[PDB]
Amino acid sequence: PKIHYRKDYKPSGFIINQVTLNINIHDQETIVRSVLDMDISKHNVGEDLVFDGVGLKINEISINNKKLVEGEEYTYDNEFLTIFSKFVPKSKFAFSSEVIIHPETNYALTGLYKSKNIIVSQCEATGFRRITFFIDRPDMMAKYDVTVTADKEKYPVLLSNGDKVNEFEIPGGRHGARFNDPPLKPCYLFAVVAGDLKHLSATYITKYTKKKVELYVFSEEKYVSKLQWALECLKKSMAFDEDYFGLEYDLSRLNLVAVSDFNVGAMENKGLNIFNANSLLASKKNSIDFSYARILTVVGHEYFHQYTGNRVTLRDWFQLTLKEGLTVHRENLFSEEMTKTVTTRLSHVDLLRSVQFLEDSSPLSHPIRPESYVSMENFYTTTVYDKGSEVMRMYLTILGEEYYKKGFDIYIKKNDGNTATCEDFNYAMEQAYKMKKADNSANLNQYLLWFSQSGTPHVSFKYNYDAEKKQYSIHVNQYTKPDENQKEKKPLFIPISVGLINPENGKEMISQTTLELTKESDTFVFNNIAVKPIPSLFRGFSAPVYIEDQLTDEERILLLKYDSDAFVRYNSCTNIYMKQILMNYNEFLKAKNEKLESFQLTPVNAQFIDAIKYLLEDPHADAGFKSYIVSLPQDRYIINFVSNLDTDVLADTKEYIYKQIGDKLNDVYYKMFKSLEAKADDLTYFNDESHVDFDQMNMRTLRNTLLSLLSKAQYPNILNEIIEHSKSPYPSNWLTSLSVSAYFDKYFELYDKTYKLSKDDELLLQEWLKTVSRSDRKDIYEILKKLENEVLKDSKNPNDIRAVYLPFTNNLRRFHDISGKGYKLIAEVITKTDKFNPMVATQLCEPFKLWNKLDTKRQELMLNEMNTMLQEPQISNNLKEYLLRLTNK
Ligand SMILES: O=C(N[C@@H](C(=O)NO)c1ccc(-c2cc(F)c(F)c(F)c2)cc1)C1CCCC1
Ligand SMILES: [Mg+2]
Ligand SMILES: [Mg+2]
Ligand SMILES: [Mg+2]
Ligand SMILES: [Mg+2]
Ligand SMILES: [Zn+2]
Repeated sequence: PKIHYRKDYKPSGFIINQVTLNINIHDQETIVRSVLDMDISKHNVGEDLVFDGVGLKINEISINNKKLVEGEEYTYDNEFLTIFSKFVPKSKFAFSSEVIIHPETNYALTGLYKSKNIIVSQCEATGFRRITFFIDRPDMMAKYDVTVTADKEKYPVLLSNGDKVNEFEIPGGRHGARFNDPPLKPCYLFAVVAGDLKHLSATYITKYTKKKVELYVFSEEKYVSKLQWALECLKKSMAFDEDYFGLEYDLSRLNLVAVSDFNVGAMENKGLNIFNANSLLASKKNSIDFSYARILTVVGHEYFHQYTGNRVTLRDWFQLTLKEGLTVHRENLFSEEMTKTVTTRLSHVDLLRSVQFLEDSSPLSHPIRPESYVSMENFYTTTVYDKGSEVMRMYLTILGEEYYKKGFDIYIKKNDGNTATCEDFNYAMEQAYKMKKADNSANLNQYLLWFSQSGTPHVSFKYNYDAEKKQYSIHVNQYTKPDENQKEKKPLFIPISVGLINPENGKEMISQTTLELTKESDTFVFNNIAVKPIPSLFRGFSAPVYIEDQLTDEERILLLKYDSDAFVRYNSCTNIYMKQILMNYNEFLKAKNEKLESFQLTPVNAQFIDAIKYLLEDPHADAGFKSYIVSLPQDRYIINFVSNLDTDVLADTKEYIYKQIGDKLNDVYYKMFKSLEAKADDLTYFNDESHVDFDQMNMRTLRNTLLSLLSKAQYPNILNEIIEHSKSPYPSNWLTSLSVSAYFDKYFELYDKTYKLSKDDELLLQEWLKTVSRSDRKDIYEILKKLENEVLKDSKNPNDIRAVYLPFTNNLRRFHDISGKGYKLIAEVITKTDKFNPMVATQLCEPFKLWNKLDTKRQELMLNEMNTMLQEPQISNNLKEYLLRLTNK
């Protein structure tokens, strides 16, 4: 297995200036002819010319129109085409080839493949080499002239990057289109699409240059009525980049295309963004509410790459976070502005501190800029994306909006049209830092440790108040646990956004303040503090760290009720829950270990329950925030705090805590469920796809959260509410009715009803599958077998496979059945999927990421399944590398 090392970067001995492609799609094969106009670089030392080319069937290869012969002048081993240096010219030359590829049977969905009746490419990271020979790395920038030909009846719409400069008829019912894209680009941004596509379109006029941009959104004909929201999101994305960043789109046209089979969410190919249908298509009758934020996020994300990734690209793949972390940060700013709901930021933090913190304490832990890789298909991680986004966001917190915008414009202006590295971005931020500090000696050298140091820092506090001196001090310490990447961890530049709350009136005691912690510890002192405050720490979640606030539950309750910052309120609630969970977990664990016949559990704090009631009953409080406070922290968040976690004991712990709170608040929950109905389920705009109300969707989230709590509690006659909910026009409601009916004898009646409502829309059916998969059913294993035999079958669609299996893996009690049968089931699915899609097989390994954090019996059971998968003779490179790292081999 070849390991690539970040420190080994060296420019190529060759240059590719022009790519001229002819892609001829036929029924049983696709023929690709390519001429590369090439040159010798200043770094050349007379080496062999080696092209990447994976799984290509050679018809011919030539240099300057002289056909080369295998064995004598070149070798090809299905991965590398080597032309021996004695046959490589010393000045500008043309390399040409004709190869045969087979998109129909390309079920790995990389390179050129068929998704239903659409031919589509996916070239990031190293997929272009599956289409034709290339030096397949992002610093090999070239011009592209691309012709596609195909049967006209089957493939009337032909698309590639750049301007469509010719369309022509071909004998035999064929036709072609030629696309010329003069600006230099890396090959991972090449794309082609051919299909019987239908569209919606609009014209957007840029803010400053007043350029007309044509916007097109495409899908198969069946789903063309689901394209409206995506088009609105694209217009919103363009306006946001103009308004916040002053950045306009540079091209005459932007196409977005939905396909049914896609490994991830979407891809930013220049002028031709390609999407998983689940991240582009929605309608109010056929989609759950989550689709609306998802489409907004993903359309925005791909659009923002036009600058951060496309116009400014990567020198090499180790710089991935420079485009992905920065584009996620841009998407987060956009979505926060578009939704105007505090839950947008909270949802990103909730994901980071569960999924990403788990990764960062697992054997897979890596910094946002890794030092090495084997599989690029395994590099696209929540660490690179989501911790990367938080590292990119910390620059905005440190600089403030005005100087952040100044620094970002420096980055764009200096690097536009070129490759870049993480250091280029830090340099631009540093220039703004010097301006803000009015000190040309200020620097951000320490900040670079956020790119190289793995693991989550822990930040802890101690406080002191002198009533006579009116002087308050916050003593802060940071620590990162040593791991496989650094034996000694260095202190980071940690910005701590803080407020000081007066506990008597709830008011702010100081102005906006961001503490800059740059040492292992520091003491921050505040004078003229008239009363002992309660500190509001890491406002907005100002650094990606474990926060140890050292506050009492009384202090946390005061913040939960009265603080101004949504995150600190949410975090104070989280911390109250965590203290309770850890205490009850240990009480249950001791009773299990000691086989006690009787024992005591510490009750939930009654003032905390009163505080939840107070917030729930406040009509001016936010419905989305309310849904968070009645929900315990995610299992994957909890697990970072418990060694040898017994999942059954955790399930009993959560059940006790939910029952304690419900025993006091269920009548409140029911009253709110009923009173929220009118606004939550308002149908005024049901047939307007342009009208999306994020507050209303949060009201539905709150109702559906309360309904779940009341259903689990067997609240009297709640089944009546469940049945009525199943008649709602909103899929979020009627699918909720299925999941909450799991606790009643009506489950299979609702299973059949909602199946019939879902079966005729491909994406809705996938949402139905997820709802079944995560249903809290004692017979879930039998239900999964039924889904396999009746619905999923041998589908190779990643959306189908992920929908059936991933939600079930979050069933704490059932997936972690002590027999190991859930681990065995998912391992069988992984091995089956690995035969045709290694990238998706590795995604399906997700539940194993926490294996070494569980109790010793479950550790053994998971390790046995991972070792079984590793022993499969036909294991893919992707899956083998991933499991070897995960099991510490
Ligand atoms: O969709 C997303 N991410 C995209 C993305 O960054 N889009 O900008 C993304 C991820 C992995 C690949 C990728 C890599 C490979 F190595 C492959 F082989 C391959 F097939 C595909 C391609 C695109 C989520 C949702 C929005 C942002 C996070
Ligand atoms: Mg092949
Ligand atoms: Mg405008
Ligand atoms: Mg299908
Ligand atoms: Mg290891
Ligand atoms: Zn991206």
